[PDB]
Amino acid sequence: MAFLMHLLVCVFGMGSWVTINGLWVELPLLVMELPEGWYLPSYLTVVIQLANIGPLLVTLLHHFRPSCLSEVPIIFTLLGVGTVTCIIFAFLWNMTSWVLDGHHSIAFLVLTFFLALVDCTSSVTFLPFMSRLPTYYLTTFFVGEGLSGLLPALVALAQGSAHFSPLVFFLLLSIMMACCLVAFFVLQRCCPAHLAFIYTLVAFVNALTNGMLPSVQTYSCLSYGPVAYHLAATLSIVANPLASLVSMFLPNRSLLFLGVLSVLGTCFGGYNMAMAVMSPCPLLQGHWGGEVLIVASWVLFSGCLSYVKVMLGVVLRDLSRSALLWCGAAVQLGSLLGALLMFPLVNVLRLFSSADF
Ligand SMILES: Cc1cc2nc3c(=O)[nH]c(=O)nc-3n(C[C@H](O)[C@H](O)[C@H](O)CO)c2cc1C
Repeated sequence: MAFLMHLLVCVFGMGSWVTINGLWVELPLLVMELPEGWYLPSYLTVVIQLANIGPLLVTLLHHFRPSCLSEVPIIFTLLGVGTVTCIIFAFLWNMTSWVLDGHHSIAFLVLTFFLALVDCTSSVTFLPFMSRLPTYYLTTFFVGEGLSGLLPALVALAQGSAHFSPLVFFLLLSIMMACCLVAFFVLQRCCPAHLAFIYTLVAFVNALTNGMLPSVQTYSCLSYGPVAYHLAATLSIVANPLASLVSMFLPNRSLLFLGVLSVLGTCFGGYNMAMAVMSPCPLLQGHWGGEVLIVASWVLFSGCLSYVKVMLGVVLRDLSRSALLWCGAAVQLGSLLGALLMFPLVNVLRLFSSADF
């Protein structure tokens, strides 16, 4: 039974980022009933990226006293905390407290901090678990990783703003996390600059697609109405798996081609930001072609950058494994820098404008 190992490894690597993805795909309904509104992603990004205090601490504790380190209790802790945090988030998302002379969503923020801590720690505690398993089972891990975002997107596309309250969606999230919990129980029972270029490009691309452009998605997309934001978020989440699949069938390791596709994706990202900086009325506002243009632009941006990410990953993996470690390091540093750079632009100076429907 080598292939049952592959199915388990897929469904186990799937849950590595499924809670944050479910949250961000349900977000087109969580806004508009909370006090924050269009500012919420701007915090939700900096919070998720400050939650990188997790992997730093796990590495510190691995370096200080590796003897006490035990991996399976760590991962069971992570998965159980994920499940309970989802069951709680089902009930405590819309609760609002009166603090600091104003309404604020403290429960939402701290529970997002906990979910982001769990998923950020999974990133660094899930790879050295596959080092002891067979090497022939290492790839279907990546299939599960890629498809981490497909099923919440499909539940949302059946939901469709509603059809059923976010409570049932979050309970489904809890059930999926419970299934990942069950599955994990069985696994243990010339010039030097040529490399620096790839690290810098991964940092840049992840800063663009994790911290910067997600931080202003409301101003960019929601101006065309609710359905524009609905489809844009859901299909931008579906478009990363299929980008990975097309990468797996038709791969290219040449640096120039991946760089040029990066430039094309960055031009699409500039078009994504240019409409945000022009709310409440961007070009072709309240027009048929406008919504399809913005949805297609988000889909193409996300796809052409996810493909580049996966192919840089294949290059790095065929070089060595310290490559993958530093890949994770650069991904996290770039995401952090992007969120920190876009925070004082959006929030203090208030360059971006809101709208009424
Ligand atoms: C707001 C947000 C931030 C994310 N940040 C990261 C991240 O820092 N690192 C990561 O690997 N995936 C991140 N992801 C998820 C990533 O786009 C997708 O789940 C990939 O499947 C990750 O392997 C993030 C997703 C969202 C919605």
